[PDB]
Amino acid sequence: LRLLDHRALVCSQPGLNCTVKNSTCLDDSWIHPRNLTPSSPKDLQIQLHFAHTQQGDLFPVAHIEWTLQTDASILYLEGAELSVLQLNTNERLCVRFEFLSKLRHHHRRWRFTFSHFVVDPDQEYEVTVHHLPKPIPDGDPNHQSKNFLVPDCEHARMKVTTPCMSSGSLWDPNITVETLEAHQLRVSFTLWNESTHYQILLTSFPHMENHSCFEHMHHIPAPRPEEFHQRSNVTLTLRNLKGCCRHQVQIQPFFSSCLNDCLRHSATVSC
Amino acid sequence: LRLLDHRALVCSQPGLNCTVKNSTCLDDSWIHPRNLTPSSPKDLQIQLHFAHTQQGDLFPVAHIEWTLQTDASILYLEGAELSVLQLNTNERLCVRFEFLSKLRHHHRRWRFTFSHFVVDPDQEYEVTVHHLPKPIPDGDPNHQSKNFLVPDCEHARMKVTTPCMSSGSLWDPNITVETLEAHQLRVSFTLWNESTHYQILLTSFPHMENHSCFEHMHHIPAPRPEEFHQRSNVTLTLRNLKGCCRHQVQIQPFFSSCLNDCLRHSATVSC
Amino acid sequence: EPTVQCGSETGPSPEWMLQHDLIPGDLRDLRVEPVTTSVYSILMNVSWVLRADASIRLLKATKICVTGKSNFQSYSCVRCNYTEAFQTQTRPSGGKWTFSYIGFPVELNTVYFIGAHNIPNANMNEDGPSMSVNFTSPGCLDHIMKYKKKCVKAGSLWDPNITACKKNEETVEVNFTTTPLGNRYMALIQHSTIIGFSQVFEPHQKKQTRASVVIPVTGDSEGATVQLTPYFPTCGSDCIRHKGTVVLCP
Amino acid sequence: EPTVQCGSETGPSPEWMLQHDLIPGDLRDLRVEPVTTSVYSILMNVSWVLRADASIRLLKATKICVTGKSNFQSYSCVRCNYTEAFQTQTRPSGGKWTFSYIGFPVELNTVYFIGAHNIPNANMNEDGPSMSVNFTSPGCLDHIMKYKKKCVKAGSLWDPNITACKKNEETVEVNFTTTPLGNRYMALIQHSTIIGFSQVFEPHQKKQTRASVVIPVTGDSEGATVQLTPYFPTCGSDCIRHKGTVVLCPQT
Amino acid sequence: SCRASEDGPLNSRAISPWRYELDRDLNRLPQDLYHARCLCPHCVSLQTGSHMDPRGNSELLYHNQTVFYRRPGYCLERRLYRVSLACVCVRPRVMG
Amino acid sequence: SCRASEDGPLNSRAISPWRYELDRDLNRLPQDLYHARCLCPHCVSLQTGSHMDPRGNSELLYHNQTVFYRRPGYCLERRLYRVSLACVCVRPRVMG
Ligand SMILES: *[C@@H]1O[C@H](CO)[C@@H](O[C@@H]2O[C@H](CO)[C@@H](O)[C@H](O)[C@H]2NC(C)=O)[C@H](O)[C@H]1NC(C)=O
Ligand SMILES: *[C@@H]1O[C@H](CO)[C@@H](O[C@@H]2O[C@H](CO)[C@@H](O)[C@H](O)[C@H]2NC(C)=O)[C@H](O)[C@H]1NC(C)=O
Ligand SMILES: *[C@@H]1O[C@H](CO)[C@@H](O[C@@H]2O[C@H](CO)[C@@H](O)[C@H](O)[C@H]2NC(C)=O)[C@H](O)[C@H]1NC(C)=O
Ligand SMILES: *[C@@H]1O[C@H](CO)[C@@H](O[C@@H]2O[C@H](CO)[C@@H](O)[C@H](O)[C@H]2NC(C)=O)[C@H](O)[C@H]1NC(C)=O
Ligand SMILES: *[C@@H]1O[C@H](CO)[C@@H](O)[C@H](O)[C@H]1NC(C)=O
Ligand SMILES: *[C@@H]1O[C@H](CO)[C@@H](O)[C@H](O)[C@H]1NC(C)=O
Ligand SMILES: *[C@@H]1O[C@H](CO)[C@@H](O)[C@H](O)[C@H]1NC(C)=O
Ligand SMILES: *[C@@H]1O[C@H](CO)[C@@H](O)[C@H](O)[C@H]1NC(C)=O
Ligand SMILES: *[C@@H]1O[C@H](CO)[C@@H](O)[C@H](O)[C@H]1NC(C)=O
Ligand SMILES: *[C@@H]1O[C@H](CO)[C@@H](O)[C@H](O)[C@H]1NC(C)=O
Ligand SMILES: *[C@@H]1O[C@H](CO)[C@@H](O)[C@H](O)[C@H]1NC(C)=O
Ligand SMILES: *[C@@H]1O[C@H](CO)[C@@H](O)[C@H](O)[C@H]1NC(C)=O
Ligand SMILES: *[C@@H]1O[C@H](CO)[C@@H](O)[C@H](O)[C@H]1NC(C)=O
Ligand SMILES: *[C@@H]1O[C@H](CO)[C@@H](O)[C@H](O)[C@H]1NC(C)=O
Ligand SMILES: *[C@@H]1O[C@H](CO)[C@@H](O)[C@H](O)[C@H]1NC(C)=O
Ligand SMILES: *[C@@H]1O[C@H](CO)[C@@H](O)[C@H](O)[C@H]1NC(C)=O
Ligand SMILES: *[C@@H]1O[C@H](CO)[C@@H](O)[C@H](O)[C@H]1NC(C)=O
Ligand SMILES: *[C@@H]1O[C@H](CO)[C@@H](O)[C@H](O)[C@H]1NC(C)=O
Repeated sequence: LRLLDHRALVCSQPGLNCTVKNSTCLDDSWIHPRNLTPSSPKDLQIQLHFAHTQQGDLFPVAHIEWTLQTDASILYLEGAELSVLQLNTNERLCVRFEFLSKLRHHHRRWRFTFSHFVVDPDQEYEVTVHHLPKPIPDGDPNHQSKNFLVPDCEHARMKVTTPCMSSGSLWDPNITVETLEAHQLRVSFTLWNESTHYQILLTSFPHMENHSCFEHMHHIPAPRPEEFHQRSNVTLTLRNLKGCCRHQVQIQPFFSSCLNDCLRHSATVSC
Repeated sequence: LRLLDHRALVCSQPGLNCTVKNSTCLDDSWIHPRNLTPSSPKDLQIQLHFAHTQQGDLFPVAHIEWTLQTDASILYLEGAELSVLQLNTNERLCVRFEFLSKLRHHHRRWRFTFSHFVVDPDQEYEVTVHHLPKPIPDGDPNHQSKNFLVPDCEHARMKVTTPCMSSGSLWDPNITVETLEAHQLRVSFTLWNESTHYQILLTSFPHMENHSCFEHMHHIPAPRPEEFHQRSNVTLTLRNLKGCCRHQVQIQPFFSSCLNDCLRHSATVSC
Repeated sequence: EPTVQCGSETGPSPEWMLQHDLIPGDLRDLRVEPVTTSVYSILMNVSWVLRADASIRLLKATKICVTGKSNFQSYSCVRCNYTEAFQTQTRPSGGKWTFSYIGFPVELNTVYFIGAHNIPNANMNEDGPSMSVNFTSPGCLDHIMKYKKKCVKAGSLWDPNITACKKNEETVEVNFTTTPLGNRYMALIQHSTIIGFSQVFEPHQKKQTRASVVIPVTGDSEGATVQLTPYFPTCGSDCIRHKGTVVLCP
Repeated sequence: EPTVQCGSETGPSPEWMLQHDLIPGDLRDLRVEPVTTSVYSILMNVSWVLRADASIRLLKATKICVTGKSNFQSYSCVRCNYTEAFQTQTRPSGGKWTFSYIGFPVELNTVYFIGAHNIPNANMNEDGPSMSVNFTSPGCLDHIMKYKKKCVKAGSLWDPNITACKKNEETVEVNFTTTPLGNRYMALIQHSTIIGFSQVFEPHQKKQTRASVVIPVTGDSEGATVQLTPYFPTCGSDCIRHKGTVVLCPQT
Repeated sequence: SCRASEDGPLNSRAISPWRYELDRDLNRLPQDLYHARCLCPHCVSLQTGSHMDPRGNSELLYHNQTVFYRRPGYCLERRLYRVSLACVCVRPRVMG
Repeated sequence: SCRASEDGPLNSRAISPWRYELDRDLNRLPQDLYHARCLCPHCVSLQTGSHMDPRGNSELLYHNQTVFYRRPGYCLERRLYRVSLACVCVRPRVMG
């Protein structure tokens, strides 16, 4: 969402003096008509891209790119504007463009692209491209837009992203569930680099049934920095019942990100 | 069968000197082969014509015409020959031709025509056209022929012909068969301009039958010149029988031509 | 203020071979429909909506060619010009641009394919600048189109009235009124397969026209279908047919 | 001893435009026959007899052209020359003139029309000189012609062995051997009209290749005829069919 | 005259079979053009191929071909000709 | 999909009906050509017109048509094209 680098942006393409600016958004609706409204763009697409930072923090970014249309309307082109809209958080940013010099159709190709925006995983992204001047009232549209599906960090490529590890999926807790003594189970697993509490939900179900005979919760206090990357051991006494042999145990972190909403790892023991 | 008369015969066509001649024919040992003998004629046809005579002997004649092909063989043409052959009497005559100078194909049409021969009525005539040189042994033939049919005397135009006037079909006898008394028949008719006897053949048949009850022949003597074109009257006594009412009477001459073979006029009287 | 000025031309357009650096847009919309003028002939009405907001600052004309394909091949078209250039992108009075032209005579039972493009045309290695629509003409069986000379000569107007009744078990009697147009007719009788067949030849009846044709039939002919085919010369072997029914004769 | 040298040319003959004062005769006789070259191609052997006794004192060559028409159109031809000048009418050695030329490739199931005329040609407003003959080629159902690479793919050399017997009153079973070339087949049964029908799909069987196809039939199916039609891709919809017969399978 | 064979080309095997007639000329490319005159007034039966079935109708198809002509030396003239390719089996039109 | 109509042109009334596809090009005379594709693998029945009859086979017909192309202003060249015209009903070929 937030812009990545404050270095002078480069949009230079052969024979042009282009500038990029984050001006006022005003969503996608504004009134400023004029005599001639140029034509619509063509073949706009967005691609997935991966890049690190100066510190090396690999962030996911999008490769937005689009083509032109061939007609005399290229003579009267003046500007363009890029917008990004969020369906879930309703927060929308905007990008401003221009063309300091007039363009002639000289070589039969013209390309535009940009990849300077970080996207959030598992979020739909809306990108729209507009051309200036804006349409005169009661005129043909000059803007097109499409969707963008972003997977979750559990995917291999999405895994190695730096923003993931803050409540991420690369942290695989080695789950060791031992039968141990009768009516007693011992669970051991490794935890991550965050000083936030965990929780264990031990639920026992009868075989071939989803109902629960006995459900127990265990609270794991806030870890100390010295205890990072060390297996934590919890032993729990099970219900003394026959037929409720199926036990479901799950771990839920409470990291700074996705707090109360991060993924849970459930292990099933059946007899 | 005989040439009409002896006068310098005309065969001339533009740019050509031609001669006509009657001489020996029948191709008896006609093996006269030379090196390169021209092609065959084309589109030979014979037409019918009637020619008058100074004294009035109108004659029917056959109009023979034929055309030529358009190959290079026209350079080596030298001669031609015409033949007329009879079937029943086998009497046959020929007439020869010649082209004095070499003919060069300048324009595309050439025709040869001739009708100075009298044909006999109701006879079959064969006309053959040959080109000189004669073919080499085992060579492509260069002669074509056709059959020609002559109508008999009773034809409208063949009626007025003078060879038919001899033993004339134009001699039409007004036949007057009067019943008169019972068992007697009187017949009167006109005769022609020759002192030739006539025989009356009176035959009586029963009705619906071809057998003859009574057949009689009457001799009419040779007419005198003063009696020419005057009705001759002959009365005959019929058979005294019942049912033999159908009587056939026929008259035939013994003219100088078609003697014993001239046609008969038969009149039928039925009761 | 521009208008339309239509003529005619089939073949190579002089501006196709020459290259152009700037090209116009396309035909935004295009519709065609048939309109009939009478006191027979039917003509084509084609209307198109021009490009909007741009791509029109330069434009010369438009071409419309149409191909018909039924028992033949046909191809001819007319190119029209625009008298004056365009200053605006929509009519100052109001509404989108709309022109039309009347012509291109129509035959019977022929499918037409109509296409158009703007002038000058697109250079090589560019997008397909065309749009096309299709339309099918009515036939001769319709009520409106029974009075054309060709159809009546083929017998659209004719009223061959048929009364065919089962004469006996094995033969059937057919009555039908003749015409001076034709002299020979066929006969077909269909229930499940051919049950009878014949071929007849009768001259014109200035006399009373009730027919007396007898046709042998195999099996029970009750409830069959009587089909009559006329050998009218002008339609060749493809002459229109008329129905008939089997009735019972006491 | 004249000989004939032949080459290929299609289009307008240069003598047609010009005017010729004298013209030759025509071809007296013409025959066309096919020949087969030892291995695989088919070529047509033509022969003509030149005119006799005249009209050969001046002549140049003899053109032949051939038109074939089946599911396609075809037209291509060669004008072939003569080398020596002609001084006589028949052979000095004896007999008539017999020439020939081998070529003009032959396709399958195409009717051929052969025409020719002498050179130079007849001017405007003259008689029609030419003569023509017709000829037809065999198909792919004859023993001597089962082995083109073209028709093998259609299954000319295939040995589809079939066995169809009446399972019961309403069912008849068909046994047949599959091929790596085909994957899908029809099944037609004809006695008076359609009594049964089906459509099957089975791949190649490197295992035992005895088939098992069940087809429903209407009425008594005894004595009918069984036709099979394979969807070999090369032949499209014109793939050759192989006949069959229905027998009785006894329960015993 | 209404028969269907088993082998050979289409014209001897099509349901609406056509034969080839001869057109002769002295100033045409080609000299000989072979039109189509399909025989039977109606399409043939599929079950036998030797009899006639009257439920169908026969109709020629036409197409325009490129031929050259002579005209007065000579002159080069290019115009089309009307020839017939093949007949097809079409269904009837019935009124009432 | 195999059906026969009662009126209209031959393509909707023939035993072997054919539709028209689109061959679009930028440098061809005409711009659009319309080939024929046989919708039914077999010939339809005469009695009804809405069902199929397997005793037949469907085949196309082709002919050469004069078209023009451009190639580098520009240059004009002539070349023929192969375009399908109509499907016809043909009889099967059997072996045995
Ligand atoms: C078809 O023709 C028949 C015979 O001409 C017509 O039958 C006539 O019917 C009327 C009753 O409306 C009777 O009065 C006549 O006597 C009938 N004709 C004869 C010859 O007896 C029938 O009406 C005709 N139908 C049409 C539609 O033309
Ligand atoms: C069909 O036409 C025939 C004659 O062409 C009709 O037959 C006559 O019908 C009348 C009616 O009473 C009789 O008086 C005649 O004796 C019949 N025969 C003739 C030769 O005239 C017949 O009625 C007509 N209609 C039908 C249904 O057959
Ligand atoms: C077709 O295939 C069948 C079976 O595949 C062949 O039948 C074989 O016949 C021989 C003697 O004729 C037996 O000894 C075999 O046991 C049979 N095979 C079986 C029963 O699987 C048949 O020969 C093949 N050829 C023909 C022409 O029918
Ligand atoms: C047709 O094929 C089937 C199987 O494809 C044959 O049925 C087999 O018959 C043998 C005995 O003859 C059994 O041992 C097999 O078990 C059968 N096959 C199956 C799958 O059960 C059949 O014999 C073949 N011939 C016919 C039907 O005539
Ligand atoms: C175009 O500009 C002129 C200024 O000369 C103005 O009068 C006119 O209203 C404008 N038209 C449109 C459609 O903007
Ligand atoms: C956990 O610890 C560091 C420091 O907080 C964190 O930046 C990193 O993502 C984790 N370490 C590793 C090795 O992944
Ligand atoms: C958990 O148990 C394992 C094995 O018994 C041991 O290696 C590990 O040190 C234990 N962890 C703690 C925090 O006691
Ligand atoms: C043709 O003429 C030549 C001239 O010498 C001669 O030798 C030859 O025998 C002739 N041909 C014949 C007589 O058949
Ligand atoms: C009969 O008399 C003369 C002499 O025989 C003959 O020439 C003439 O033709 C005949 N008379 C008539 C009137 O014909
Ligand atoms: C024959 O009889 C008729 C009438 O009786 C008469 O005019 C004619 O003179 C008679 N003929 C002769 C030769 O007496
Ligand atoms: C358009 O203008 C050209 C140039 O004069 C002319 O040849 C053409 O016929 C015009 N189109 C019409 C009149 O439809
Ligand atoms: C094709 O032939 C028909 C025959 O009448 C003719 O009308 C037409 O102009 C020709 N050309 C085209 C392109 O249809
Ligand atoms: C053509 O159709 C349009 C709309 O259907 C109509 O307004 C117009 O009058 C018709 N005729 C002409 C000549 O445009
Ligand atoms: C013909 O018109 C129909 C009408 O819906 C359309 O669907 C079809 O695409 C058109 N065919 C072509 C080749 O454009
Ligand atoms: C036939 O003669 C012509 C005229 O010179 C020549 O161009 C052509 O090549 C000859 N044909 C051959 C040599 O096959
Ligand atoms: C027609 O087109 C075919 C394409 O297969 C080509 O082989 C043939 O030479 C062309 N011309 C004729 C006359 O067949
Ligand atoms: C062509 O056929 C003739 C006729 O039998 C034969 O003599 C000749 O050898 C064959 N082959 C050639 C190349 O002429
Ligand atoms: C084809 O050849 C046969 C040979 O008997 C001949 O009768 C027929 O006329 C020929 N066909 C044509 C169109 O010349």
